[PDB]
Amino acid sequence: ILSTASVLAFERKLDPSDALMSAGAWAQRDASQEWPAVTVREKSVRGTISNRLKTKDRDPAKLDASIQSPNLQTVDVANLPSDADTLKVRFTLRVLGGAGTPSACNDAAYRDKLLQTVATYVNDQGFAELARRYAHNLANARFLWRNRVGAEAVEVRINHIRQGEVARAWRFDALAIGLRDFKADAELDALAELIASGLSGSGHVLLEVVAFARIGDGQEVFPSQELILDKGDKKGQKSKTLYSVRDAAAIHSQKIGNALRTIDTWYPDEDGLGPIAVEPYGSVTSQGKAYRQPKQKLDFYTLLDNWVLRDEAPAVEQQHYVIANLIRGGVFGEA
Amino acid sequence: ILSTASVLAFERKLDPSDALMSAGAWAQRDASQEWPAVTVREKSVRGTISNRLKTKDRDPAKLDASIQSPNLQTVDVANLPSDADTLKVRFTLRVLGGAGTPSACNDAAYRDKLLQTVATYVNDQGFAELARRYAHNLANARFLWRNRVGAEAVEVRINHIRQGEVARAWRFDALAIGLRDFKADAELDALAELIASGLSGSGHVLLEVVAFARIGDGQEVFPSQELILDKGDKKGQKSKTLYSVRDAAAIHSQKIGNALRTIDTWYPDEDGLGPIAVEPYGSVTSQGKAYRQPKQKLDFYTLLDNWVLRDEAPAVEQQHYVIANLIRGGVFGEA
Amino acid sequence: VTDPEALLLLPRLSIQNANAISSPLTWGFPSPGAFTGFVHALQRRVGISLDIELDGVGIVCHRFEAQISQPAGKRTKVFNLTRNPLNRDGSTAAIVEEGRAHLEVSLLLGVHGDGLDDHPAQEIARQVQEQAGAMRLAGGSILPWCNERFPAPNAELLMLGGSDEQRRKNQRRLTRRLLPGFALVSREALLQQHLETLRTTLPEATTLDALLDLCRINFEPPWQVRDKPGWLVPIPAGYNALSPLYLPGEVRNARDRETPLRFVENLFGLGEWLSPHRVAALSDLLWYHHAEPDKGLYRWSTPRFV
Amino acid sequence: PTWQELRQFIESFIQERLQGKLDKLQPDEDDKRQTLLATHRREAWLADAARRVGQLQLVTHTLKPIHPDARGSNLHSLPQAPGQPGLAGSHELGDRLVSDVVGNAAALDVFKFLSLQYQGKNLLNWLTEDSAEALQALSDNAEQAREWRQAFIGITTVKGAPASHSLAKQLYFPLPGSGYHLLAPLFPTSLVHHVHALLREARFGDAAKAAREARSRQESWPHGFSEYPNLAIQKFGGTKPQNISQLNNERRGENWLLPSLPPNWQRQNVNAPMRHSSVFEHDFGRTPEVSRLTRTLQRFLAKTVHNNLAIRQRRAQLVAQICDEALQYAARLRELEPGWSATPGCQLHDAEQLWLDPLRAQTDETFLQRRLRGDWPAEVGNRFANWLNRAVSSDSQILGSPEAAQWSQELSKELTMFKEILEDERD
Amino acid sequence: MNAIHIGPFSITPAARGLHYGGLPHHQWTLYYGPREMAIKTLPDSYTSSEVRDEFSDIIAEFVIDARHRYAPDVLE
Repeated sequence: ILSTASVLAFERKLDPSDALMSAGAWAQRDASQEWPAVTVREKSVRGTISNRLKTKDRDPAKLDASIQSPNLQTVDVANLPSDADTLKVRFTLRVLGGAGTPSACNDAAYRDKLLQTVATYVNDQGFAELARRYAHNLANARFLWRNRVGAEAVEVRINHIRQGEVARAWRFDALAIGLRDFKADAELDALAELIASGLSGSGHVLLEVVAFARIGDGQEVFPSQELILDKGDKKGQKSKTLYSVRDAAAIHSQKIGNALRTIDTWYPDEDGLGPIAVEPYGSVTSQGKAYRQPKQKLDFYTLLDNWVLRDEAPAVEQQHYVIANLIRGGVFGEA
Repeated sequence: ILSTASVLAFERKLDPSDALMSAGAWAQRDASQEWPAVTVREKSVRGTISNRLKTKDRDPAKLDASIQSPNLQTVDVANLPSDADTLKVRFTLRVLGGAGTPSACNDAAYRDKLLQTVATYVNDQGFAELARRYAHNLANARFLWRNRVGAEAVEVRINHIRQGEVARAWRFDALAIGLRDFKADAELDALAELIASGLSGSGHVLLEVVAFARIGDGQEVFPSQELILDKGDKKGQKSKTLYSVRDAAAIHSQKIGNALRTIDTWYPDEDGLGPIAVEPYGSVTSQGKAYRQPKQKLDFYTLLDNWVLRDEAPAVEQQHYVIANLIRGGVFGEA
Repeated sequence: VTDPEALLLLPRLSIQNANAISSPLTWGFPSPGAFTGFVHALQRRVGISLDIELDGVGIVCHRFEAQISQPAGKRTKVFNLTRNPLNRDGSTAAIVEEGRAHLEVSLLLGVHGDGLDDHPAQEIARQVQEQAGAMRLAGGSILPWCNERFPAPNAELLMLGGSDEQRRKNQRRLTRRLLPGFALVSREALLQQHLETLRTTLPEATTLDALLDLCRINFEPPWQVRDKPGWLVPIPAGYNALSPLYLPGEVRNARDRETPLRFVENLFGLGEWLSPHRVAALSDLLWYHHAEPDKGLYRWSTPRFV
Repeated sequence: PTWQELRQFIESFIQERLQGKLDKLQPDEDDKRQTLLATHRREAWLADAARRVGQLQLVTHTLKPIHPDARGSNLHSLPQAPGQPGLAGSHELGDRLVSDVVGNAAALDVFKFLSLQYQGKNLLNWLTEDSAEALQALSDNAEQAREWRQAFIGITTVKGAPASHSLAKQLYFPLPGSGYHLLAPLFPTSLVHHVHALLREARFGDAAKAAREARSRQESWPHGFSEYPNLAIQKFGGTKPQNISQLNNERRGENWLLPSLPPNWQRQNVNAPMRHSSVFEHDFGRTPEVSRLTRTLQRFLAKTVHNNLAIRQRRAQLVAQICDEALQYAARLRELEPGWSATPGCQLHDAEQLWLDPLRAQTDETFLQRRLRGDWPAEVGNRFANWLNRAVSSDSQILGSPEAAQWSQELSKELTMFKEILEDERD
Repeated sequence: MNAIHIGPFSITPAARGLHYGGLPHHQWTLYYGPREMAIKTLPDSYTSSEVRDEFSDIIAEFVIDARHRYAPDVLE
């Protein structure tokens, strides 16, 4: 009857690194390997009452009593120096390949059927649209999440590292390449072909991606931020903690991965928002609403159980979404 | 009547040390004694729900409420430094003598019959094929596991330490030697001769196995994840924990031993995977399925009672599997 | 049971995965019975061929690391486990919680016999070192120090000193060799006198409660802490009889049918970790077997300590 | 005394079990009440209990904590009290003994049928004697009473042959003259349950929590408390602790092992004091062991003299520990770089540097190798004694009395030993 | 759930619930009037006694600091 396997664990293709952010100046970004790293320093904030009240403290006496005695916090803040306007963010991506093969599989016949499904996909339409959209999401600096929203000029340099040497260099203007339109460019098509060769298993692709963004002298940059379980008083009301590896601010690798996975333009809702991150049940935490819900038959799990188990091949864009989920990797499979 | 011994236990021959993981640059592998160790750090992840739903929480309201609650974990991560593209993995292997000699045995007659069976095995063909496969699994860096998957170049240096000096240095290209083909090479045959002399000897043979993998600059290395049971505690814990010895990431010795024992290419199922680890009842944890079942006459216990008690000597491949189990060890014996 | 004619210093030995659960009541550093059994296995394997006897072991414990973790919200600890192989039906087997520890210990071995006059000291020292480099000490493999900077050979020092000052200088040099560690000794007299002190404090108090009081941190109201003479760990002090000594072939599924088997219960005593410069002689630190097989009581101790 | 009250109590017990299983089943049809009362309402249930007492076993030491696929002989035996002093065991458990139950998870009801208090005592000790009220309160016939008494008292005696499985531990012990004993150990579940109960009273008892609150309020209390740090949890049953034993179902896993740890079990790091003025007051003194030792000396310096010399003996032992740690500090200074003392610096405590780095004599052939041999630096401990003079209390009552004289005497003796230790570093 | 009132102390939870680890969690806040002293993330499976015992150490520390801060003067 070809039941799906209990474990269908997939490895993560397009493996990113922790994107370290340093600081420097524009027109000195060619020699940027000596640039000093952005430090995660500390500062204090005085938080006034600016949230919605619960229709019990709305009296003026208790509101003025709370406002008379406010609350102080210590925040980890990452800023550029006052003589550095350009933020540099550096990470290495590793395009592995073999996306159809899962790492763990309880059923051998289901693994064979999934391998045949991915093989028939690659024979029909290989990793050409997917690698084009991944090269798009690398070309615009979407991994600069809040470091791109007010940036004057963003430039992305991607170097193909072969035997410790740069095999091929790409230099993209990340503001010209939009965050919502997947157009065509010759250098972008070359990068798409390189990521296609990496994903097909025909070559080993490692890329060094360095993004330079003009934010401003001393402007606050936005690295990854850590969860804080306890604030307390021994720790001086630590409300925000940013991520750093060794006295050097950085973004998490999975944030770069989520920004790179933002290729899904084929969800059943309108594409006026643009692409969303590739995920089962197409979930966006900022929107708070699942595109591709399990009720409307267009999510990853029902499309995979139709494409593989019952040989119901979906549309070309939907099978692009399914193979993009397979590239993303996960703990797909029931209990 | 030659009853089986009710206790029958064997020492772990080829017992490796914990695979110490450090970082450096390629073509600096000669001066790798001062390479800084890979340190396991902590980081925070905010994912979204992407597991299978069991048709009771697939309504959009409950699913959107589950997305609206943020899913957070703390994970132990090991990364290379952003100026070191090579991961060095170093361990020490002791090939112990008396491979067919059990630690415990009830019957003196069964001990004499088992020693005579092993002695006829050494007089017929020796440990030559088994040590060839062990030298293969040392020669390709299967003990790197997920560090071996997307590496540009893996090179293994194996040094025989006789008294206090390198008696013989072997150098192997780990990517050229496949994970599934056991071919013939002169250096591999010399390493096989040394390991087989260590198995046939009375003392031990000491080897230093170092593997350099060109994973990529700043990439994510994969040490052994520690098996910690949550035990149903109320407080949420870190989902992923790693292994280290002293501020220095490491792989467990049993994982290196499992990679070294991945020589079994004689199981009755098809060898689409290739070699599996030498286990009683052929258990593979990555598949959830156990080959060499006792309902067939190819599990280790029935093969041992046929070879020893009833004098039904199996095929040479199954004799290799049985002696590979004896080198592997284990606790056997019916009640 | 005898004064050693010589002391052999096995150097820093890195035991990889030693049994961290020393006893049904204690965890941490392994049993001294493991060390005494290792020295008796060394005498069984290479001691007889060298015409020497190896009795008495002094443990220094230069480094200890426990493969443990502290879960959030609890002040206790749990043992990190190993993934056992699956069963024949592909399911996960039942987990037996076994803890592991990375040790680095150096051992003082009491050597007596005529073979000390028949061989050079470095020859028998190197022979027992290369025998011990392929053995186990508490369930863990011994790392035999490959490709580091400077390996450490033994130093067998004859305890029959020509002069008292030369013997004193030899013992102080041997103590200086095993410096970053703590000698683990047995404290039956201290535990017994603390039991008598508690019995004067409160009657019908067992030796278990006196052992427990010497390990917990007692808080006294005026809020200070009741002090202890030393580290005062709870050690497994041996094995007491739980059954009559059956015949060698009587017990079903025994390890061998030539050795008599007797079911036992763990004996718990008080041990102390001291800096090894606080001893009169390094032969006091030797852990000796003491069977007394008619009454059970299969103990290991440090006789001739104080 | 009378058999009638024992009969009333056992009939009340089986009626309580009948109404409990009737409330648990909640059956209103399908004749389940008749089938429930046809086997657990009369003496035949006792006969059914005769089918259940042979399966169960009352033990004090079991093998099933060792690997649960092992089938050995679990035995109930109290070990003899050892004549040698200063060691404990399960022999210390006298009347404070709880006997573990092994076997099926359904026959265990009859365990309370052997653990009631009808006449004021446990019924196993009532059935171990041929009492007048015994053998009549449970059976009208004599032979049925005899076989029921034998089957009910057989839960204590070990069943089967004496055996220990392969997965159980067996450990050779050398005899004094030419022999070995195999010595298979069993898990003392009664002793472990007693220790776990004592730790439960120590850590979660009402009096212990009240003393903890009194410590938190910094007020007085008639009794103290304990903390038991660094405990370890060892769960035997993975997901079914009831399959191990009944006492392991009472404490679900949770072996609660005591911390038998060496003092170097939490070695933090080794650090080189480069840009600092004195090692004892800046880097060595900030370690927690000598911190607790210095607070202990501060507490013991300003104290009464009623136990004086004995306290002074303890004080002498106390002060010995500190110089021990100094040697231990120098011991981990053997684990550092060979030539850290030759690095550039304005102030790096060069007076102590002859003893801080003994390996620089290998680095310099004659620049500093002969300096430590000719100088023989043993005055550095006197500098440490100055730091130890900051460990004493600033009380004029000690200086006026001979307490300062005894403190100076034991200080001079222990730094004499320290200087003699530092003298022969060249060998 | 609801606030825990220990004298002048109020342990009030955030209305939002997080999912630290896999289990749901809530950020519980301890106030002495308008001033907060400890914000701690605690599971939703915690009872009121466990939430009280989590902040009991900081409560006792503040009580000790108030005793040693407003102690009356001593005449000898």
